[PDB]
Amino acid sequence: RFMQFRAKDSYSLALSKLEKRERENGSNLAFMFRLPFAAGRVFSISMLDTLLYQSFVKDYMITITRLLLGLDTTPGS
Amino acid sequence: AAAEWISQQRLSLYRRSERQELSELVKNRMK
Repeated sequence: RFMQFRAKDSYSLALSKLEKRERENGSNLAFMFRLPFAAGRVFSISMLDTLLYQSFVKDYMITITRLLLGLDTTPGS
Repeated sequence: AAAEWISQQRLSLYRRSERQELSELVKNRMK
């Protein structure tokens, strides 16, 4: 929320209420509606932790991510 | 027709093993 902070901005200040409500409903994606994250200005490395934990249920998830990032190059991909 | 040679090298570097990776790393450092 502190990436591009406009303190005199009612819209970005109202996003705090929205994210608190999502955090109330037990959403793991509560930072989602922050404007910098939504625009791609910030990401956190804790997401890769979620990618690893997801791999306990989705063994393909790591491979898919690297294919999108180009980290692993399979001919024909 | 250079793309054919590029594809030939692409499959070769994809099929190459970790022992080849370690060997070339040493040889690159040596030369």
